[PDB]
Amino acid sequence: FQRYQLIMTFHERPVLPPPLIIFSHMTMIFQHVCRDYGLKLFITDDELKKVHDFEEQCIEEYFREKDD
Amino acid sequence: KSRGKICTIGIAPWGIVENQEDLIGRDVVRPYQTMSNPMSKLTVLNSMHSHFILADNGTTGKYGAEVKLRRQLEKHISLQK
Repeated sequence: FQRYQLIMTFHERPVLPPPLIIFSHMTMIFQHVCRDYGLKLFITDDELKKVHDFEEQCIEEYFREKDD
Repeated sequence: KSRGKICTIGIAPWGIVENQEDLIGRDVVRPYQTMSNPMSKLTVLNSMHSHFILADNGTTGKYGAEVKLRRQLEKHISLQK
C-alpha cells in the first residue's frame, strides 16, 4: 500500500539532491513571479467510449460468472 | 443466462417506426425510447436486435416496403459460397 506514497513523493520532489538542491529552490522563487503522466492520463472521447464499453462488458461478465 | 451474441437482423419498413425523427443523426449514437404509446397508431422498434435495415418506399404508415427486398437478399445470400 505504501509503495504508492513512495512513488508519489518521489515524483513530486525536485531533481537535485539536498546537497545541491539550493539551486532548485531559487528557481522556484524566480518562477514564482510568473500532469500528463505520474498522476493522471488524459484521453479523447473515442478512448473514453471504448473504456466505458470495456467496463460494462467486465461488470456484466462478473455478474454472470457469479450467478453461474 | 448464457454468453455469446446472436446476429439477429431486422428488416422493417421506415414508415411504421414510432419515431421517424431521433434517428437522423449520421454515424452518431442516437438514444431511442422503448415506451409504447397505444394511441400513436404506430409501433416501436423491437430491442434485442443486433442490426436493422430500414427500407422506405416513400410512404408512411403502411407495410409492403420490405418483403421483396428481404426475399431478394435471401436469394442472393443463398447463392453465396
